[PDB]
Amino acid sequence: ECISVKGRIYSILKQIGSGGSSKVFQVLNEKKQIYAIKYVNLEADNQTLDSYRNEIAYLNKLQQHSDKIIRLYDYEITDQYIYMVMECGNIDLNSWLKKKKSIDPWERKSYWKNMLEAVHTIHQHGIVHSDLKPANFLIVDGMLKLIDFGIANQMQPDGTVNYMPPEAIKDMSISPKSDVWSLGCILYYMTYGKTPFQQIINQISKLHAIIDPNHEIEFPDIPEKDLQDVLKCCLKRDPKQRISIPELLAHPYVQIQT
Ligand SMILES: CCOc1nc(Nc2ccc(C(N)=O)cc2)cc(N)c1C#N
Repeated sequence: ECISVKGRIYSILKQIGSGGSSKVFQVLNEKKQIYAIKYVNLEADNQTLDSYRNEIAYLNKLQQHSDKIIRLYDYEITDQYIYMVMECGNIDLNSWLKKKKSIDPWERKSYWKNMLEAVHTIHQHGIVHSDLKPANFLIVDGMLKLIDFGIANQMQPDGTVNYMPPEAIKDMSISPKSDVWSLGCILYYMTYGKTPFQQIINQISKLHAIIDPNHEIEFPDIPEKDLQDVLKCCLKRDPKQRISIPELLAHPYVQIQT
Protein backbone atom coordinates (compact mmCIF):
# COMPACT_ATOMS: atom_id res chain seq x y z
CA GLU A 1 0.00 0.00 0.00
CA CYS A 2 3.04 2.25 0.12
CA ILE A 3 6.28 2.63 -1.86
CA SER A 4 9.50 4.51 -1.31
CA VAL A 5 11.83 6.07 -3.90
CA LYS A 6 14.95 8.15 -3.09
CA GLY A 7 13.62 9.04 0.38
CA ARG A 8 10.09 9.80 -0.88
CA ILE A 9 6.91 7.88 0.00
CA TYR A 10 3.96 7.26 -2.34
CA SER A 11 0.56 5.65 -1.71
CA ILE A 12 -0.68 3.03 -4.19
CA LEU A 13 -3.99 4.33 -5.57
CA LYS A 14 -4.25 1.33 -7.92
CA GLN A 15 -2.40 -0.91 -10.41
CA ILE A 16 -2.65 0.30 -14.02
CA GLY A 17 -0.25 -2.07 -15.81
CA SER A 18 1.52 -5.45 -15.69
CA GLY A 19 4.07 -7.59 -17.55
CA GLY A 20 7.19 -9.75 -17.22
CA SER A 21 8.06 -9.20 -13.55
CA SER A 22 6.93 -5.59 -14.08
CA LYS A 23 3.95 -3.57 -12.76
CA VAL A 24 2.70 0.02 -13.12
CA PHE A 25 0.90 1.74 -10.22
CA GLN A 26 -1.18 4.91 -9.96
CA VAL A 27 0.32 6.68 -6.92
CA LEU A 28 0.26 9.88 -4.83
CA ASN A 29 3.10 11.64 -2.99
CA GLU A 30 3.03 13.55 0.29
CA LYS A 31 1.23 16.54 -1.18
CA LYS A 32 -1.24 14.31 -2.93
CA GLN A 33 0.24 14.79 -6.39
CA ILE A 34 -0.30 12.03 -8.81
CA TYR A 35 2.43 10.02 -10.54
CA ALA A 36 3.02 6.69 -12.29
CA ILE A 37 5.44 4.22 -10.68
CA LYS A 38 6.82 1.29 -12.68
CA TYR A 39 8.02 -1.65 -10.57
CA VAL A 40 10.41 -4.27 -12.00
CA ASN A 41 11.29 -7.45 -10.09
CA LEU A 42 14.91 -8.30 -10.92
CA GLU A 43 14.76 -11.89 -9.62
CA ALA A 44 16.16 -11.87 -15.52
CA ASP A 45 18.94 -12.64 -17.98
CA ASN A 46 22.02 -10.50 -18.24
CA GLN A 47 20.25 -9.29 -21.35
CA THR A 48 16.79 -8.56 -20.06
CA LEU A 49 18.56 -6.50 -17.55
CA ASP A 50 20.64 -4.58 -19.92
CA SER A 51 17.52 -3.87 -21.88
CA TYR A 52 15.91 -2.10 -18.95
CA ARG A 53 19.18 -0.25 -18.26
CA ASN A 54 19.30 0.95 -21.88
CA GLU A 55 15.65 2.08 -21.87
CA ILE A 56 16.11 4.00 -18.59
CA ALA A 57 19.17 5.85 -19.95
CA TYR A 58 17.56 6.81 -23.27
CA LEU A 59 14.27 7.84 -21.60
CA ASN A 60 16.20 10.04 -19.27
CA LYS A 61 18.36 11.48 -21.98
CA LEU A 62 15.44 12.02 -24.32
CA GLN A 63 13.58 14.02 -21.69
CA GLN A 64 15.11 17.34 -22.68
CA HIS A 65 14.44 16.87 -26.34
CA SER A 66 10.68 16.68 -26.52
CA ASP A 67 7.65 17.32 -24.29
CA LYS A 68 5.92 14.61 -26.36
CA ILE A 69 8.09 12.01 -24.61
CA ILE A 70 6.85 10.85 -21.18
CA ARG A 71 8.37 12.56 -18.13
CA LEU A 72 10.74 10.63 -15.85
CA TYR A 73 11.09 12.58 -12.60
CA ASP A 74 13.19 9.98 -10.74
CA TYR A 75 14.06 6.28 -10.47
CA GLU A 76 15.53 3.75 -8.03
CA ILE A 77 17.66 0.85 -9.31
CA THR A 78 19.16 -2.01 -7.28
CA ASP A 79 20.13 -5.67 -7.80
CA GLN A 80 16.65 -6.64 -6.59
CA TYR A 81 14.22 -4.08 -8.06
CA ILE A 82 13.61 -1.04 -10.28
CA TYR A 83 11.28 1.83 -9.34
CA MET A 84 10.46 4.47 -11.97
CA VAL A 85 8.59 7.66 -11.01
CA MET A 86 7.07 9.21 -14.13
CA GLU A 87 4.15 11.25 -15.50
CA CYS A 88 0.80 9.51 -14.95
CA GLY A 89 -1.31 11.21 -17.64
CA ASN A 90 -5.03 10.56 -18.09
CA ILE A 91 -5.22 7.24 -19.98
CA ASP A 92 -3.39 5.23 -22.67
CA LEU A 93 -4.51 5.72 -26.29
CA ASN A 94 -5.55 2.06 -26.70
CA SER A 95 -8.04 2.05 -23.81
CA TRP A 96 -9.43 5.47 -24.78
CA LEU A 97 -9.90 4.30 -28.39
CA LYS A 98 -12.18 1.44 -27.28
CA LYS A 99 -14.44 3.62 -25.10
CA LYS A 100 -15.04 6.37 -27.70
CA LYS A 101 -17.43 5.75 -30.61
CA SER A 102 -16.24 8.45 -33.04
CA ILE A 103 -13.28 10.71 -33.01
CA ASP A 104 -13.19 14.42 -33.71
CA PRO A 105 -11.22 15.45 -36.86
CA TRP A 106 -9.38 18.22 -34.98
CA GLU A 107 -8.44 15.87 -32.11
CA ARG A 108 -7.26 13.26 -34.64
CA LYS A 109 -5.04 15.85 -36.34
CA SER A 110 -3.59 17.14 -33.07
CA TYR A 111 -2.90 13.57 -31.88
CA TRP A 112 -1.22 12.67 -35.19
CA LYS A 113 1.10 15.68 -34.82
CA ASN A 114 2.08 14.53 -31.31
CA MET A 115 2.84 10.95 -32.41
CA LEU A 116 4.90 12.21 -35.35
CA GLU A 117 6.99 14.53 -33.16
CA ALA A 118 7.62 11.79 -30.57
CA VAL A 119 8.70 9.13 -33.09
CA HIS A 120 10.77 11.84 -34.83
CA THR A 121 12.67 12.61 -31.61
CA ILE A 122 13.61 8.96 -30.96
CA HIS A 123 14.65 8.52 -34.62
CA GLN A 124 17.11 11.43 -34.46
CA HIS A 125 18.83 9.57 -31.60
CA GLY A 126 19.10 6.26 -33.49
CA ILE A 127 16.10 4.54 -31.89
CA VAL A 128 13.55 2.68 -33.95
CA HIS A 129 10.73 1.64 -31.71
CA SER A 130 9.89 -1.64 -33.08
CA ASP A 131 6.49 -2.48 -31.83
CA LEU A 132 4.44 0.68 -32.13
CA LYS A 133 0.85 0.51 -31.02
CA PRO A 134 -1.77 2.72 -29.41
CA ALA A 135 -0.89 1.27 -25.98
CA ASN A 136 2.51 2.98 -26.38
CA PHE A 137 0.91 6.45 -26.22
CA LEU A 138 -0.54 8.23 -23.19
CA ILE A 139 -3.20 10.96 -23.15
CA VAL A 140 -1.96 13.83 -20.96
CA ASP A 141 -3.37 17.39 -21.04
CA GLY A 142 -5.32 16.70 -24.26
CA MET A 143 -2.01 15.69 -25.85
CA LEU A 144 -0.25 12.42 -26.77
CA LYS A 145 3.08 11.37 -25.27
CA LEU A 146 5.29 8.34 -26.00
CA ILE A 147 5.55 5.98 -23.01
CA ASP A 148 8.40 3.64 -24.03
CA PHE A 149 10.96 3.16 -26.80
CA GLY A 150 10.41 -0.59 -27.29
CA ILE A 151 13.92 -1.34 -26.00
CA ALA A 152 12.78 -2.96 -22.73
CA ASN A 153 10.16 -5.73 -22.51
CA GLN A 154 6.68 -4.48 -23.43
CA MET A 155 3.88 -4.11 -20.87
CA GLN A 156 0.08 -3.79 -21.07
CA PRO A 157 -2.52 -1.44 -19.48
CA ASP A 158 -5.13 -2.78 -17.04
CA GLY A 159 -0.83 -8.91 -28.20
CA THR A 160 -1.70 -8.47 -31.88
CA VAL A 161 0.13 -8.43 -35.22
CA ASN A 162 -2.23 -5.80 -36.70
CA TYR A 163 0.37 -3.00 -36.62
CA MET A 164 3.21 -5.28 -37.79
CA PRO A 165 5.04 -3.95 -40.90
CA PRO A 166 5.56 -6.22 -43.98
CA GLU A 167 9.36 -5.74 -44.07
CA ALA A 168 9.57 -7.15 -40.52
CA ILE A 169 7.75 -10.27 -41.77
CA LYS A 170 9.68 -10.64 -45.05
CA ASP A 171 12.95 -10.21 -43.15
CA MET A 172 12.15 -13.38 -41.19
CA SER A 173 15.23 -15.58 -40.83
CA ILE A 174 16.18 -2.32 -39.24
CA SER A 175 14.69 0.83 -40.81
CA PRO A 176 12.84 3.84 -39.28
CA LYS A 177 10.26 3.36 -42.07
CA SER A 178 8.84 0.50 -39.95
CA ASP A 179 7.51 3.04 -37.42
CA VAL A 180 5.77 4.88 -40.29
CA TRP A 181 3.68 1.82 -41.23
CA SER A 182 2.73 1.28 -37.57
CA LEU A 183 1.78 4.96 -37.13
CA GLY A 184 -0.23 4.62 -40.35
CA CYS A 185 -2.23 1.72 -38.90
CA ILE A 186 -2.97 3.77 -35.77
CA LEU A 187 -4.16 6.74 -37.85
CA TYR A 188 -6.03 4.35 -40.18
CA TYR A 189 -7.89 2.98 -37.13
CA MET A 190 -8.42 6.55 -35.89
CA THR A 191 -10.01 7.32 -39.27
CA TYR A 192 -11.84 4.16 -40.40
CA GLY A 193 -12.60 2.41 -37.09
CA LYS A 194 -10.26 -0.55 -37.59
CA THR A 195 -6.76 -1.66 -38.65
CA PRO A 196 -6.17 -2.47 -42.37
CA PHE A 197 -6.19 -6.27 -41.83
CA GLN A 198 -8.37 -6.47 -38.71
CA GLN A 199 -10.97 -8.77 -40.31
CA ILE A 200 -8.52 -11.56 -41.15
CA ILE A 201 -9.02 -13.74 -38.10
CA ASN A 202 -6.70 -16.35 -39.55
CA GLN A 203 -3.22 -15.29 -38.51
CA ILE A 204 -1.11 -16.88 -41.19
CA SER A 205 -3.62 -15.37 -43.57
CA LYS A 206 -3.35 -11.95 -41.95
CA LEU A 207 0.45 -12.20 -42.25
CA HIS A 208 0.32 -13.26 -45.87
CA ALA A 209 -2.12 -10.46 -46.50
CA ILE A 210 0.03 -7.74 -44.86
CA ILE A 211 2.94 -8.70 -47.15
CA ASP A 212 1.02 -9.41 -50.40
CA PRO A 213 1.15 -6.47 -52.87
CA ASN A 214 -1.91 -7.93 -54.66
CA HIS A 215 -3.98 -7.62 -51.46
CA GLU A 216 -5.25 -4.04 -51.74
CA ILE A 217 -6.09 -2.08 -48.60
CA GLU A 218 -9.38 -0.27 -48.59
CA PHE A 219 -9.33 3.53 -48.44
CA PRO A 220 -13.02 4.55 -48.68
CA ASP A 221 -13.51 8.22 -49.59
CA ILE A 222 -13.66 10.88 -46.85
CA PRO A 223 -13.99 14.72 -46.66
CA GLU A 224 -10.38 15.20 -45.49
CA LYS A 225 -8.60 14.47 -48.77
CA ASP A 226 -5.15 14.96 -47.21
CA LEU A 227 -5.81 12.35 -44.51
CA GLN A 228 -6.64 9.81 -47.24
CA ASP A 229 -3.30 10.59 -48.93
CA VAL A 230 -1.35 10.34 -45.64
CA LEU A 231 -2.86 6.87 -45.07
CA LYS A 232 -2.07 5.73 -48.62
CA CYS A 233 1.53 6.96 -48.35
CA CYS A 234 2.05 5.48 -44.86
CA LEU A 235 0.74 2.05 -45.91
CA LYS A 236 3.18 1.37 -48.75
CA ARG A 237 4.42 -2.22 -48.46
CA ASP A 238 7.82 -1.40 -49.99
CA PRO A 239 9.67 0.59 -47.25
CA LYS A 240 11.64 2.56 -49.87
CA GLN A 241 8.37 3.75 -51.47
CA ARG A 242 6.85 4.56 -48.06
CA ILE A 243 6.75 8.20 -46.93
CA SER A 244 9.25 9.26 -44.24
CA ILE A 245 8.71 11.05 -40.90
CA PRO A 246 10.38 14.32 -42.07
CA GLU A 247 8.13 14.23 -45.17
CA LEU A 248 5.01 13.59 -43.05
CA LEU A 249 5.78 16.67 -40.93
CA ALA A 250 5.69 18.77 -44.11
CA HIS A 251 2.47 17.16 -45.41
CA PRO A 252 -0.61 19.40 -46.07
CA TYR A 253 -2.73 17.37 -43.60
CA VAL A 254 -0.43 18.44 -40.75
CA GLN A 255 0.60 21.85 -42.16
CA ILE A 256 -2.66 23.31 -43.51
CA GLN A 257 -5.51 23.88 -41.06
CA THR A 258 -9.07 23.43 -42.36
C1 LIG B 1 0.73 0.31 -18.92
C2 LIG B 1 0.58 1.77 -18.67
O1 LIG B 1 1.84 2.24 -18.35
C3 LIG B 1 1.88 3.52 -17.99
N1 LIG B 1 0.71 4.12 -17.88
C4 LIG B 1 0.62 5.38 -17.52
N2 LIG B 1 -0.56 5.99 -17.40
C5 LIG B 1 -1.75 5.41 -17.47
C6 LIG B 1 -1.92 4.20 -18.06
C7 LIG B 1 -3.17 3.64 -18.12
C8 LIG B 1 -4.24 4.31 -17.61
C9 LIG B 1 -5.59 3.70 -17.67
N3 LIG B 1 -6.07 3.25 -18.79
O2 LIG B 1 -6.24 3.61 -16.66
C10 LIG B 1 -4.07 5.52 -17.02
C11 LIG B 1 -2.82 6.08 -16.96
C12 LIG B 1 1.73 6.13 -17.26
C13 LIG B 1 2.98 5.63 -17.34
N4 LIG B 1 4.03 6.40 -17.09
C14 LIG B 1 3.14 4.24 -17.72
C15 LIG B 1 4.31 3.73 -17.81
N5 LIG B 1 5.36 3.27 -17.89
